[PDB]
Amino acid sequence: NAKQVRWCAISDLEQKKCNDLVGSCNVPDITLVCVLRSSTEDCMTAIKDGQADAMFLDSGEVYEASKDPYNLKPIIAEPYSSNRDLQKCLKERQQALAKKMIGHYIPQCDEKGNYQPQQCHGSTGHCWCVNAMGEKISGTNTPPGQTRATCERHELPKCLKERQVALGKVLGRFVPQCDEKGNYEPQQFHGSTGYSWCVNAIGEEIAGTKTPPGKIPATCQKHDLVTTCHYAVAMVKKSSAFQFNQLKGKRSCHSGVSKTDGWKALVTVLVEKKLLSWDGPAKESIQRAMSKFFSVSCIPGATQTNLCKQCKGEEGKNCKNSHDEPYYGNYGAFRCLKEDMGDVAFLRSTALSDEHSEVYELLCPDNTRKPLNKYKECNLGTVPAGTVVTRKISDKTEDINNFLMEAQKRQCKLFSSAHGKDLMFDDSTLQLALLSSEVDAFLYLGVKLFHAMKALTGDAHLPSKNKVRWCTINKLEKMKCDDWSAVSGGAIACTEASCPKGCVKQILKGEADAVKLEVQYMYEALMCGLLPAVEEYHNKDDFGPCKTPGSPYTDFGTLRAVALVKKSNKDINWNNIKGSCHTGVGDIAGWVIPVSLIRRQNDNSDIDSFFGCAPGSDTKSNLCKLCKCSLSDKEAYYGNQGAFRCLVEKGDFVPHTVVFENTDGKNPAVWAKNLKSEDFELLCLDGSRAPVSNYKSCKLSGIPPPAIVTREESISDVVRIVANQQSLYGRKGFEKDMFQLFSSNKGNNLLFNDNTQCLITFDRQPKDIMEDYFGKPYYTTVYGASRSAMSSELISACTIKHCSNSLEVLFQ
Ligand SMILES: NC(=O)OC[C@@H]1N=C(N)N2CCC(O)(O)[C@@]23N=C(N)N[C@@H]13
Repeated sequence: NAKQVRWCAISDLEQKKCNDLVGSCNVPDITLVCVLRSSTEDCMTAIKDGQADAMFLDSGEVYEASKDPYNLKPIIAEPYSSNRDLQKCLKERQQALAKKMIGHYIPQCDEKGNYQPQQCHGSTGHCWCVNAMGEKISGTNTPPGQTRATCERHELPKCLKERQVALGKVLGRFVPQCDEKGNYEPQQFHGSTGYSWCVNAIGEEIAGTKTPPGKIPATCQKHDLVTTCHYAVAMVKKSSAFQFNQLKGKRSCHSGVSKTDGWKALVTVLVEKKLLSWDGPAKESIQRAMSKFFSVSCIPGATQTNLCKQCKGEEGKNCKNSHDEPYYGNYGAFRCLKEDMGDVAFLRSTALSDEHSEVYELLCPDNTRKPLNKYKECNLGTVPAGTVVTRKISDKTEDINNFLMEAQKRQCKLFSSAHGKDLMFDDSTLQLALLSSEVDAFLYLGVKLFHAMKALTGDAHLPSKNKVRWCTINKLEKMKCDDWSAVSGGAIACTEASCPKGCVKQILKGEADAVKLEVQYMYEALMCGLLPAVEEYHNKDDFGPCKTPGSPYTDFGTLRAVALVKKSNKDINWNNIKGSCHTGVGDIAGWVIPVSLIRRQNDNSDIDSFFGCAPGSDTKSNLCKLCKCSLSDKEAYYGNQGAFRCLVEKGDFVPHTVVFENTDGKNPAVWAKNLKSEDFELLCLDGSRAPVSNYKSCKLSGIPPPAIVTREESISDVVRIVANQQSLYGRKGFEKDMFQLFSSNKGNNLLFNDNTQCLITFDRQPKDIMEDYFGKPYYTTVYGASRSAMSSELISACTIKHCSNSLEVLFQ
């Protein structure tokens, strides 16, 4: 029935606005309640205690909020416009139609879902022109009763036109590789010359990343072009004459001690410019070093008296993280500078307006001054948007989201008030969208910014070059790793995660050093800059590579994905497979490799309508009938052998080893006992029906081996410690009676697969690391040889956001 959402207010003005929303905003079955506290930190505590449910935090406060004594988590935030947004016109049309208002602009889309080149605001009669991303072409807005601008289609991305400008007069210049939708691949390979280099979002080469053919190519990050960026700036009056390197001793006003635009961006610049004498957060609090840097200041929330001297709040509210302090916030910091209580104001660029351009200007970190409109060139760094937070337990996230989504639909005045600016939310907020429940402080801030916040609060870990922290995914692995650590002589330590993805995050966060990953997780890990140090070797026939490291191997023990049929017992070939059964929807050989080939050779729909048992593929489906159909042992057609039972029972895609298993009498069953290796064989493309013994040639694809990944700067140490530990323990080790790497009484396949022969150091080749790990057939088949084949919250956190006024640049 009726639920309630308790919003926390840090000030009297915020409670006045919040109570206005309680009266004027009617959301059915949700009741808004306003809880009052005296500061930002007291509101975070109230949410932690269950006294309130939601509040809005600056991005600079997200990291500290995620820890004791707050333990808060971002749930709702304003989305930015990226150059990777799909079906944007359709989504934007739905949102506008969802608004409970009449006469608002509703974007117009064609049949394909693209923007119509001309967009009109029906209620006002104004029309304008737009590119493929919906951005208004400058100057094309016309009122009713006036000749309209004629609108061209701007649908050709920047790269795709460069392909056919270089494809041309039989020249020899280079052609770029770009993923679908025309975006530049971050890694570029020159066809004529073995050179490799890397580009940003708009395809221009970054810098020192070009490499000759014989050398290892650079490790290069995915870039995204994002619009509307806000910046941290230092604002000063034109009357003053000092520059940035003369800030010491001056009077300053800051939006807040915990805010990026008021403190954290400034401290980063002061340290990099060597203007701030600071030993470090372990030796000295950053506030103490800053207290000696400035003479007197107003920095709301500060615990040094001189940093609170210039504040204007009445006693009990002076220097508080609250609008009760008149100088709090971006506009509060501007007010102090206006009233000559400080010589410089540190605030967000959103508080800049052309009205201030007469008296005010910007203080640039290169010791120059520039006008306000040059803030994109005169700033202390980008500031990501704030976010709504709640408890990590996330008990009331659903109720909080339903309220804000409904309040936005009903045009409630969330982002403005007569009482003041930036109350409850940033006034610049256009909309708030729900975040994935996977998102936390690390994923929201991103890998680079997270470490900057971690280092700034003195939680930065420095890994020991002589110890490897190994991440586990369950209690049994933790027990075996503890057994390993106790016999490692300080070389091995153990961390705990719930899944391999969590282990990858811990390595990126600096909380762990190494983990073994199956093939499914390698795409994200390699995308985030991790690298394989050692890999599981499974060739039980050859021991040369294990006994002596560096000696070559003939077969790494890889599985090969193949399609097994009987020899003309059935007359099937690859080209008439329409009208087979698979191990499982998630398995690589059973599903990933075949389905990737199918969709690649004729762009269509595999989900159904291509075949005439594939567990985990819904029910009442084309294949789920042949099996019920659960991705579980309880289905008798699940797994490697389960897919073998399907080939014999109404047979029409498995690893190569499965046929040799059960055959020749190996599996005691009523069905698969009296069949032999001459009865079955495999489908190759265009070749077909090799005697199942010609795999490695009659294969759909090879499957790369499991890899142990780590950071690039930890590669040499991890392999060194693993190699030393492998000589002691594991198969044929000096102290193998003390402990075993590839077997355990705690369980099976802990940390590594128990059938692993040994770990072999990864031989890196002068090739793309995605190709270098996966191999060209697997990389091309499964992921299209592209860095954009899959997207996720983890990959987004590992993606560099590159600011641009508009996406327009990608179209001309
Ligand atoms: N075939 C094979 O099994 O490869 C063994 C080992 N492991 C890989 N995942 N690779 C990726 C591709 C590759 O070149 O085959 C190899 N690449 C390097 N640096 N060592 C090889």
